[PDB]
Amino acid sequence: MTGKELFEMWKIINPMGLLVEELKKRNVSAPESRLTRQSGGTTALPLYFVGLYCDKKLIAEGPGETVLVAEEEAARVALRKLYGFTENRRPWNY
Amino acid sequence: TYSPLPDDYNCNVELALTSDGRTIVCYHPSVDIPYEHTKPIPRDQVLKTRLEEKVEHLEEGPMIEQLSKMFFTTKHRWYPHGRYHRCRKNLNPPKDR
Amino acid sequence: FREVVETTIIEGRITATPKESPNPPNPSGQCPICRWNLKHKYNYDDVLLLSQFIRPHGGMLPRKITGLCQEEHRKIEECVKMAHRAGLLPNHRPRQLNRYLTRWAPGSVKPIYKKGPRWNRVRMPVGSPLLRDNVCYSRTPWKLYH
Amino acid sequence: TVKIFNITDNAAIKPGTPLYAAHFRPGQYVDVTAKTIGKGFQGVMKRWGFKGQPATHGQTKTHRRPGAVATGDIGRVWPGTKMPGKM
Amino acid sequence: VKCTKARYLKKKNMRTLWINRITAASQEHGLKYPALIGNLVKCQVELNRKVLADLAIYEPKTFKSLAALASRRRHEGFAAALGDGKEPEGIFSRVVQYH
Amino acid sequence: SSFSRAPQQWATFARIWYLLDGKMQPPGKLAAMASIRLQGLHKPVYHALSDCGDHVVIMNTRHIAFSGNKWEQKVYSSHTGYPGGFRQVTAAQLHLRDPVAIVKLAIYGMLPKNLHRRTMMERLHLFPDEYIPEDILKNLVEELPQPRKIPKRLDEYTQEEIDAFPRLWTPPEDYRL
Amino acid sequence: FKNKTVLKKRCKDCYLVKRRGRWYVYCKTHPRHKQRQM
Amino acid sequence: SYLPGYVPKTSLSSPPWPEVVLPDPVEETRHHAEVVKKVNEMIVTGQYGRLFAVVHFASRQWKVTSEDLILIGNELDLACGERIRLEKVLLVGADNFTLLGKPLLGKDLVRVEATVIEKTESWPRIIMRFRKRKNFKKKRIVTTPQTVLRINSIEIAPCL
Amino acid sequence: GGQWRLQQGLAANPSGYGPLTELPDWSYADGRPAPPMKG
Ligand SMILES: [Mg+2]
Ligand SMILES: [Mg+2]
Ligand SMILES: [Mg+2]
Ligand SMILES: [Mg+2]
Ligand SMILES: [Zn+2]
Ligand SMILES: [Zn+2]
Repeated sequence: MTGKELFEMWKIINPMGLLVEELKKRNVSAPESRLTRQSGGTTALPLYFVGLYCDKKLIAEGPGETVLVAEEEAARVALRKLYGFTENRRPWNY
Repeated sequence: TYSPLPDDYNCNVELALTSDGRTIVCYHPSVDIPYEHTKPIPRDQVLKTRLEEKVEHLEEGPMIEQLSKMFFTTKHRWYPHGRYHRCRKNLNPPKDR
Repeated sequence: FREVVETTIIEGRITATPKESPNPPNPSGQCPICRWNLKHKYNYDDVLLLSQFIRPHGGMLPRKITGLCQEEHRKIEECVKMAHRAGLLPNHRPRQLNRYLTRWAPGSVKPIYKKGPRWNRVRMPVGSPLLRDNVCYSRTPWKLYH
Repeated sequence: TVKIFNITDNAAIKPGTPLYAAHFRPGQYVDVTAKTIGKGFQGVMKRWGFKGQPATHGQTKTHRRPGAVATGDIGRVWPGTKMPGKM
Repeated sequence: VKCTKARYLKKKNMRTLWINRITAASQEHGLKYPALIGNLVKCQVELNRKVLADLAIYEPKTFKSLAALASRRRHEGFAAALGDGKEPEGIFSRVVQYH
Repeated sequence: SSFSRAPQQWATFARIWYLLDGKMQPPGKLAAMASIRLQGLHKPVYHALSDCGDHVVIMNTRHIAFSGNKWEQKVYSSHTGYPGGFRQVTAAQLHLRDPVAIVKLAIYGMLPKNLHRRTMMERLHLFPDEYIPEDILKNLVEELPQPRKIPKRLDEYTQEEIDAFPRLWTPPEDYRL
Repeated sequence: FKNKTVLKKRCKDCYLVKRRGRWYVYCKTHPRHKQRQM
Repeated sequence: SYLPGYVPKTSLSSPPWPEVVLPDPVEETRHHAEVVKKVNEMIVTGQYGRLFAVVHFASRQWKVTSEDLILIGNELDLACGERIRLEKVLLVGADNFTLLGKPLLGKDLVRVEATVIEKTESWPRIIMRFRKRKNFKKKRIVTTPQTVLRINSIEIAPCL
Repeated sequence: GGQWRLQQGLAANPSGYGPLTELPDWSYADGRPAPPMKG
């Protein structure tokens, strides 16, 4: 299990749906996607950082080549932070 | 009222020195992008909406100049390579993390 | 000051003047620059001081009237020429390429067709050896020749 | 053949229109452009009007040839050299 | 022969790459490379250029903290040189002595 | 950051469209900072085989400034290789012919002399005036600060600093001037 | 004009003027005294 | 009334760099105590994860983390699978805080734990010398011994 | 910073007679000191 990512081991389909279900069941307002950062946009290699906000407070941010895939990656980052599988989490104790 | 660096792009950095003076303690919580600093997200009557599948075949010159204009490169990247280089290329490269 | 008017009747009249600013920080100086502690602390940008020392049509004023010492007067005249060529004095005109630090008159200088070898290169002059002795505020001195 | 003529905006004519010989008038001056008579591959003598070499007086197989094409110090031939080709 | 001489050139080129990346990060924080290196060795952190470039790439906050420490040491040095007397030496200009 | 591998790699190695202004700036300083940005030497992830260049959009290149007499001193030399192709034009003549040629040549000089220089010059974008095409304008990020300071000619000093500057000499009352 | 490296006034009416980056001796009454620094 | 030493505001009467005032020492030492106590209580509660360290070992500086691998270019007189403590810790850090040694951190403050997991040799390296027209040609093959260490754990203790 | 190190008395190379170069690299995890290094 050591070197792998959460959605590399457990495949999901709709991270946005899972995220809104989790926020609803822990009594958090529905997230809003906003364009935090953007480079290119008209070219063939764009860069989008989409941030997911809740009550005007940032909960996640994600990069992508398109807006939709950036929003999906931000949803996955939100799921990671909410579930405790973040990259900088405490390593396993052996 | 003094900061060694501006405190609005990466982290709010505070330097400190322990009482013995033997080690330096840094505190740097990340800065978050403000909501107000963000930007809102961007947004046949009688026949089918027939799928518009045209693929015009450009000859090599026009195709390469179109690709060069698209990706901001030269033509030499798009011109092909010989069998010697094609078979010298490693098709099972090593992969770390 | 003093002005002449022409109407034939011509007349010289006296107008108001500005006097010395009240308390110079160095009253023992002999030139105004020395009195105001500006000896190596001005450039061609300082059009306040330069316009204080020029005529209304862009010419310079004499050393005796200005009270300037000879070295300061020559530095003032070179700074005024460079500021005039850079276009920093749009109201002190007589009677498109952007420049600054122009030492020679632009209409008097021949192109460097044959640059030398790198031991005898024909360099291109920037600024002024009169202003060479300015305060540096850097660890590399002024490069007078490019 | 189609040809492109540079005109000002006040001389625009509707496409599909006929043009005739009386478009010009006598006592005028015109410029006439055409592809010249092609002579195929020709030597220096017909192509550039070189003088060539004498016929008799000992000459070996040189009568219509270019002589020196450059100097020895130049290790090459200059671009734009007059040499045989299509005329 | 090229393999051996290239061992030498590889060490040199890798140090040049580290210096380039440290200079890039320092300019990204408004600092210059000589100021960063001299101030870190004045602050007695003996991180070499390899781990400095590694921190520049992968730990931007730790590198920002190091750049802030170096800039603060620069301002202490300028203040001491300007004062020229016997003022307090500064918080981070103190030297831990060993015996 | 907890990104996935492909979005993380894309975010690290993506390109940025920097903006830069002419308007009485020296083309050599413009060219130095443009050359750094075109090579990608401003990135800590830089490597010469990583193709980490960024786009640089320089405008107002018609209003550059030469220090000194470089407009008449500096000569650009080229040779159409036919015997007699040696042409030498001053910087003034080259600027009057092509408003972007001087900045283009300075950046082309400061870029490294290898096969990547032409790709970097394709990522370079130069415009002589304030007009930029709309797609490039929607691409732009980070107008970079100008290297010079625009030394602020006499008539736009406001009255506050004009009379804050003290008067250095008293003139005689009978001088004509 | 005569090209000279050292310029010498030969009249009381000669005058040294620096024009187009070079020194010149101009004489109105004796035009043979025109000298051009080189 | 102008001070004896006043300069009028010209382009270079004053330094180009902005004036920087440094905070007073007493308030700064109180601020240092507050920041150090804050980082210490973060260490006590455990508001951190995935520490990294810069460790001096075998004349090199390694930026290691937990569950890591490093390759030492000499033998380490240790049996395989042997747990040792790396001690010369130049840096330890987490998200939101780092600790800096001058130049080495305290052994009470930070521990690095490593495990000898492999003792091997390198691939053969060629040393060839050639000087031309002098019949000068020499070949040698070397195999440097190596030791693969797995960095297990990086632990910090509240001691600031 | 060799001149600064000489002014402070801490050699010029940081790899000379300092604690950083003269302290042991490692020790056993149970606390036993390592055998002394060859250098
Ligand atoms: Mg004949
Ligand atoms: Mg025969
Ligand atoms: Mg015959
Ligand atoms: Mg070296
Ligand atoms: Zn004086
Ligand atoms: Zn005469």
